[PDB]
Amino acid sequence: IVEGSDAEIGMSPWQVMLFRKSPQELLCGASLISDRWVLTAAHCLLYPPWDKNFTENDLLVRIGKHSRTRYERNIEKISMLEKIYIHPRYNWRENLDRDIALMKLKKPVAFSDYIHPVCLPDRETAASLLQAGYKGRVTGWGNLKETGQPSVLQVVNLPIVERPVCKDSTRIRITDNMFCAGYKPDEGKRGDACEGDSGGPFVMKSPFNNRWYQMGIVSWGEGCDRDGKYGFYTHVFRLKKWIQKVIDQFGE
Amino acid sequence: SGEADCGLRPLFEKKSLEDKTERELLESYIDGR
Amino acid sequence: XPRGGGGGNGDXEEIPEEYL
Repeated sequence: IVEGSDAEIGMSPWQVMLFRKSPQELLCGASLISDRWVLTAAHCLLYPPWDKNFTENDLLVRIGKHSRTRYERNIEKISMLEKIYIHPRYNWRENLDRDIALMKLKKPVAFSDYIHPVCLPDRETAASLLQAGYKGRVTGWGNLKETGQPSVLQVVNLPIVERPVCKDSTRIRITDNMFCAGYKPDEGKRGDACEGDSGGPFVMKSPFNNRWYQMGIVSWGEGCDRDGKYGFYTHVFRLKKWIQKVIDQFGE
Repeated sequence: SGEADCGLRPLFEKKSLEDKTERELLESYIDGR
Repeated sequence: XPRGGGGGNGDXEEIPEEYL
């Protein structure tokens, strides 16, 4: 995260660390949607042009973390993945369309003050919150600068941006399964996600039920915090049905 | 949604404590709830 | 292009054998 602040303790209890078994290393962000299921971006597991194709084996999942680098001895919970599931139509070949993946844990995690699921939006929640100008919150242990690594989990709040503006800022083809966020050069307020923040949650607080919903997944972007450019996220609502589907065909 | 006691944080919502910037979000939604 | 990944420098604290 670029131009973010430190997260307070228990502020984003669904925040997950996608951790490599060896080299032991931060992979990406993810999010807890239940006691056995995790949501991340497919580009965290499979990205062939970079020879990236992680299996269940290769990874650990760490829940309830605050320190980026330390073993939080009786706070954090580490888990084994049972199986991994990628959108059958994830477009790694051209624009990260359908950048989403589910991970089912070997054993259900127990909730605590530091570990709690986020909600998945309903059709109605998406329509009232997903509006240009509305602010969302992104979190992660990612890059502080486009070109260190925070000690503690970082946070930033950014306004959703109009589709045209999104379209006009890149040469990459934007699909209805994506949305862009950030401030405008005019606005002069900054911040964005950065490498290492990928697969994390873009969350919103419903003003009607005062619950936190996950609207997006940190997907792609050109550099971090560049003026006139925005971050892009997978549109969670639009892929909800694939999600139900897989929960329904194999888990919980 | 995406659970049951989903999105109700133990150290905030559950205790009626607001985090340091959440008000920034709610005021963007043309002042929330 | 893609977040990609981040944090590779062993700068991390060893995790428990169990865990692993």
